[PDB]
Amino acid sequence: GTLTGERPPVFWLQGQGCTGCSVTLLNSVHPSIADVLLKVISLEFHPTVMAWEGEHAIEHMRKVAEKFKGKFFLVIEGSVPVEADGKYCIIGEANHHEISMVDALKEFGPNAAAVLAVGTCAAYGGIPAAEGSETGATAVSKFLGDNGIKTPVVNIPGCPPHPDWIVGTVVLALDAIKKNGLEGGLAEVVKVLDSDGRPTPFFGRNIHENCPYLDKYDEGVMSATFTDKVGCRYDLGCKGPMTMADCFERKWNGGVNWCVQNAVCIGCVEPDFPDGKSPFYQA
Amino acid sequence: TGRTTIAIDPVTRIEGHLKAEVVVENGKVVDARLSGGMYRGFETILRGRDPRDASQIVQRICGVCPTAHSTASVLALDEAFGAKVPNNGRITRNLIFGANYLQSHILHFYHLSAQDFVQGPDTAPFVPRFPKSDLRLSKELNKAGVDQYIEALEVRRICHEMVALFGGRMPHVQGQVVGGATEIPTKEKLVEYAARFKKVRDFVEQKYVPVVYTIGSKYKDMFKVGQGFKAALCVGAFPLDNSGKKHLFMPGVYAKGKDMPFDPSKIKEYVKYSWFAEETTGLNYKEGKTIPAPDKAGAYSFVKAPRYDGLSLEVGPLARMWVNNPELSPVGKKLLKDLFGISAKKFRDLGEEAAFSLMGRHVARAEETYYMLGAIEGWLKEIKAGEDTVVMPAVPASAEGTGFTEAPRGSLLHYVKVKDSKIDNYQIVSASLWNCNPRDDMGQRGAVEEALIGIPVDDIQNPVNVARLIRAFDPXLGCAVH
Ligand code: SF4
Ligand code: SF4
Ligand code: SF4
Ligand code: FCO
Ligand SMILES: [Fe+2]
Ligand code: NI
Ligand SMILES: [S]
Repeated sequence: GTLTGERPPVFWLQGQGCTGCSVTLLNSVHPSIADVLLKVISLEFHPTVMAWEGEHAIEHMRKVAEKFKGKFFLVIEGSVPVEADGKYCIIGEANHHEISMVDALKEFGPNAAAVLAVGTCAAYGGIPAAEGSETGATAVSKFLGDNGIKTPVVNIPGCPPHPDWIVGTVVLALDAIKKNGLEGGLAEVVKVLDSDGRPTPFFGRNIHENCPYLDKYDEGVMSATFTDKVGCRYDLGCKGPMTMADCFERKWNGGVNWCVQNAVCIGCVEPDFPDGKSPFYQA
Repeated sequence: TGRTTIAIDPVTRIEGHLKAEVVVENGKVVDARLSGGMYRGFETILRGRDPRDASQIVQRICGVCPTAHSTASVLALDEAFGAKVPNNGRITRNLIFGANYLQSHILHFYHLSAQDFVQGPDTAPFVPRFPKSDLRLSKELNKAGVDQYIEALEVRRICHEMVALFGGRMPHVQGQVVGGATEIPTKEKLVEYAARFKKVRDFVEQKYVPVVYTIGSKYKDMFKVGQGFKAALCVGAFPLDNSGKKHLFMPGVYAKGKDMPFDPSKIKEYVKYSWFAEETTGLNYKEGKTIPAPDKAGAYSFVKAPRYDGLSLEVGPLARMWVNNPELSPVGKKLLKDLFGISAKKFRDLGEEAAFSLMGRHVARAEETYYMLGAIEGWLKEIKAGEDTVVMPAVPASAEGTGFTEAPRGSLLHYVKVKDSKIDNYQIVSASLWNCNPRDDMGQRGAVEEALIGIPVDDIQNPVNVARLIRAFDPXLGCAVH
């Protein structure tokens, strides 16, 4: 990219998020986050990092949204809570009117080129939707469908995702759009999503079948303490068998470690995370 | 001039969802209300689970400070399980968590706060902004701020590599569990941690600490506002031996000009002005309850109102530095003399008024970052490559435990009660809960609400100092509400 190249507008809305999906993106090695922001996208609204604030920030987003109707990308971090008329997530106030996450997704969702549901919360509901919750935390695709909003959704799950999955999905989409235009390009993206809406380049391979400890699993050699790095981690709770992600290759944080080497996989990219992956520390 | 009432929602360049509403009269804030507008309910989500799951689930309170929640949770679980963490595991935990102090403070100053004082480049997300943003730096010093913001993006990423070396990944570590740390440090990985640490040290010493004092010297008026109650809490953090009695930050309370001991039984959480059922007001965390009431009249936040023996206290780097009164960094001593005419040797030599101020909180955070370098260096000398870091304790049928630590933003505790081998109750009292809470049942304001009183608003169309004050506290509303 270049400082003077074409960069599409992006709005990043946080619902019931922890900001970990934003932070993981800040960890991108290549391109660096500075290069993403200055050379790849135009991040017009993001509550954690943007200069302006309050109603002025909301109105800026609304002005860009009008100028780029049908053409902006909407990132969602966190789930969308529907209980109590949306009151469990208020994201702003303008014109003396509070704006819930429900309101915001009904406003901007219909007018986005595509919605990127970043993280397991946005993609699938995640921890806010897990047993014992009471906010009506809802995944992006379900919320949009329930409200008759047909805008395409791409899921980029993980808790958090790896930055390369986020940036890489953006790059996949922008390449398809460069070759085919917006509608043709998004059709090419949809062709490479799995049944859970995830791009098969990053999510098309199973952890366990590619794991360096697979021989130990097959031999029945299981570590009995976390610090035994020779044996398989299955008896300690590893969910690699049930998990579709490329962590075994890509690893984490500049390649310095990954969950299975360090401890166990908890299945964080899967639609049933956390409840279907729990308990974490026994098979 | 008369009254103007100003609402800011969202307050940006913080973590999470915050509305601030201030009443301005004659150019000064005279009242304030803070609203945490997003709730998830971790304390109810956790019930019924295998207690060991907590040290993963709780991290999702916050992707900025997950290591703090991991730490509080594993300490609570260690106590409840009777797990005796090996010495080398204690040190490994300190290396995992300490690296995120560096990350979080650097993120806060540069990526959240610095735009309060520095004009970024002419493209989103650095524009548009207030037309009169009160950006006072020379072209050269402004450019240094921008250049350092950009460099800090790489430095904070390197800090997360440090976390992940023994923590597995970050955000959301895998490497802390009940019983210790899941990965023994190897000699080779300790070399890799130290090499990254050297780069972070050089940035902190040469760029970050100097820039905070230098920018502060162009905003000397910002040491004269934001005092609030001038009352602080520290609960202790980073154990230095296996006794549980010695910590890098030792506990204490400071209020009404007096140092006092910290007794956790004096914590109560009030809810009159919070969206929780009225019959849950006033509970200590060992008996805490979380019953949302989003339609309750008069309430304005999902943050509970914690009070310490009735006192409204603040937490964070200023609180810890004030309570513990360490020596100032060499470069801080020098720049205080050169740029401010102040001769100081220890933190309290700044005086109460300047320490408990908008800019004083930024200075305290920079000084604390420097202080953490020495702690991490010590742990790198103390750790033993190859020595076991974990025990594997059986889950108890019935137990309770509390973990106390200091997150980057301030005091954090987790309490767990286990019954029938499952979580019966789990209560969290977090840092930004202490800072960003609403009024208590007697109408006494939270710490940031009170610190807003007196903030200057000489231009109601560009009321920049309201959120500047808020950002000095490094709010994290995901943490505050959970
Ligand atoms: S997916 Fe995980 S890391 Fe991302 S917002 Fe949700 S809890 Fe946070
Ligand atoms: S460590 Fe986990 S992913 Fe690897 S072989 Fe064992 S069960 Fe499978
Ligand atoms: S190894 Fe498992 S828990 Fe770790 S990031 Fe990959 S999918 Fe998530
Ligand atoms: N630091 C941090 Fe997070 C907050 N506030 C916690 O605890
Ligand atoms: Fe709580
Ligand atoms: Ni936090
Ligand atoms: S943290």
